[PDB]
Amino acid sequence: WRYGPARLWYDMLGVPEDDLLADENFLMVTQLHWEDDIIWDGEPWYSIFPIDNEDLVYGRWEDNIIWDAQAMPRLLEPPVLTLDPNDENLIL
Amino acid sequence: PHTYIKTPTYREPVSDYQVLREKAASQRRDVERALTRFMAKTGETQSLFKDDVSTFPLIAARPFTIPYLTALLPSEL
Amino acid sequence: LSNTVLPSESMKVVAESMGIAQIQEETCQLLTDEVSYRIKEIAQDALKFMHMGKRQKLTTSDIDYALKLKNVEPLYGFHAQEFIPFRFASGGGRELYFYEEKEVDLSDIINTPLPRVPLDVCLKAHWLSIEGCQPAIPENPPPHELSVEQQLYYKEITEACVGSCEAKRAEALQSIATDPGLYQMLPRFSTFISEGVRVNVVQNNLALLIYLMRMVKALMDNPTLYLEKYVHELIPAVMTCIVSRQLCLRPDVDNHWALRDFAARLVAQICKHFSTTTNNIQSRITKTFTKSWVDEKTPWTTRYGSIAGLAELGHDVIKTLILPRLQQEGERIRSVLDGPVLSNIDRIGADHVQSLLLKHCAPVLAKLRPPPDNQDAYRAEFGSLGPLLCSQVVKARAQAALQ
Amino acid sequence: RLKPRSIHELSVEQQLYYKEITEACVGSCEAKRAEALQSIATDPGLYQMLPRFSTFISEGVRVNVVQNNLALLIYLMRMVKALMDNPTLYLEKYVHELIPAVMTCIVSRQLCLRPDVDNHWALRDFAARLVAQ
Repeated sequence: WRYGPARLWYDMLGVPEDDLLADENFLMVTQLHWEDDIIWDGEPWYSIFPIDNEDLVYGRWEDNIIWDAQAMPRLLEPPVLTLDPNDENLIL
Repeated sequence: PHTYIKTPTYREPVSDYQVLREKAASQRRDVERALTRFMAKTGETQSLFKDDVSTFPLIAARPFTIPYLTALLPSEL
Repeated sequence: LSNTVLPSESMKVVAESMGIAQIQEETCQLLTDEVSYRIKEIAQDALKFMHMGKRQKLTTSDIDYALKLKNVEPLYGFHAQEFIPFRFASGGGRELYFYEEKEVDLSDIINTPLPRVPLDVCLKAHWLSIEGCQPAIPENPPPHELSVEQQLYYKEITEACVGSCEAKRAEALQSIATDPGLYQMLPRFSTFISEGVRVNVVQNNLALLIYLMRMVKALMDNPTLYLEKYVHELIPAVMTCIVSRQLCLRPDVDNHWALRDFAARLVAQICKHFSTTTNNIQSRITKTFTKSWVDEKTPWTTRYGSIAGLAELGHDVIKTLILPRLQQEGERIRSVLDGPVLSNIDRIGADHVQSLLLKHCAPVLAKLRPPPDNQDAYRAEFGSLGPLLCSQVVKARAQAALQ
Repeated sequence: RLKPRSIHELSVEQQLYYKEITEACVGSCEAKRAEALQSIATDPGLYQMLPRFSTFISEGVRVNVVQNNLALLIYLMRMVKALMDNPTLYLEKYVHELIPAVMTCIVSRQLCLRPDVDNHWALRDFAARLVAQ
């Protein structure tokens, strides 16, 4: 949407539309210090929703990032916002 | 049941008119308070009390060159 | 593309107005390539009165001037003000179109209101251009949906973070970080940020990327809004600010390096607050950083970003990811201490990578080695990482003395 | 823009099973505990419910050492031991939550006086040191 969110970028664009590699190293236990984690009575709320967001869990976010600016699989596109309802407790 | 049972149920929606009125009211009040404090902090400001910018900041009154255009004209139509 | 003619079935219909019962298909082909040949010779000779008499409209007096030119008798009754009406007749199997002409009483043409009398041709002079541009005389040409409150708040907050002044930006970021009701405007901010980081590929603006990363850092500090449902959009934007190769317009002088360690600290925070075993955020971020670092052909900027993110994740990550490839420092010092090719940009990025590597590997060397460290530098790669480790042990001793 | 709500991957039989097993594993009745512990020890389909069990253990010990409730802890350590000897499930994705829970059990002070349950406390420590080894 030309008048939708990220409109300032669209206005600037002028678009007419509208073995270390092994997962064991990356395992949380290897990267997490248990003693630091313990509160030890020193002063949660993660994934409270029964269904975790599908887009984060199944989304290939790594593919979207481009390592090299010079070579891109997809050229600059309008990328119109989906405007699809998400989250819970929304008024409508 | 765990051996071979599956319950594809939905998610209980909120039909409470009281809490929906409360949510929409408080979100509208909070966004208009945030907007007016942001606009009073990044511009000329007035104050009912002496040197009072943190609590109750007023956007300063600016004169218009043609005031009937901003008064009489409807903005949502 | 092809020679277009009137249809042959339009000549069977015409031949039955005449009274000819059966007309064979070779006669109908003989009729329609002649009448569509004479149409194209009056279509193109009417166009010679439309062009020589400068009109660009092709009025019906152009065709009547061309039928007069081909000696054929004129077509009477086509100068009156009419249009193109047609009336469909369905029928019991015979489909056609006709005119449906109408009548009018004769005394209602004798008593019609007369139009106004025409004017005679006169001349008018006016200046079109006076030694330059045209004058401004009148003979010339003239030259689910956000409510309005939060629509205005979205507009002011997004346009305050584009770079007109710094003070309005700081108040906008202190608004984003410290307001209670900014939900229902979180998807708009996520879309704005992700598309704005994408728009860096058309314009390699370092400054607007620093502003968008400070927008993300302000969005994270808000206690009221939960970014769990929208983190899948903000993760690849910060990742794009980390591991892309051209972050600058002038690569040599722009400090893309800081948008690197700032976004690396940002992604360490975004996978400290949000990584759950159902998410696998941190393992999937470490895997992208790792296969971007271990793989050769990667530029020194993206290797700098990979090392920066991996070293901001923590101590055990640099134990089990960075420390196996410390021999890669030799491959780096291949292109630093040695090489006639000196005036390229592959030296500033290489010794930036070197400085970050030995700064982050000095406490890791201070954790897993002896307290003496006599020739650890000699045992280390290039003998420099070891000097940095000795400096780190000295710094740790100073910190202990301060405690 | 209106679209249908998401459906939980865990089933309502599975969610009811999780609720019954967790309310049996807090040890109100001993035969209920022992079956629930054997059910944890040999359910083949207890993967894809294991994040919610690990989170229930971890979160429990940390708000259960705020007041040193020994049974709550002895039951959770038996739940950890019943989680470990199950051969089907893959545990070392969740051991980063499991290990600091057993660590505090062994290395923590007892809010409750010990001349009374320290024998019990000692037994709990031994259990914690068994699972830790």
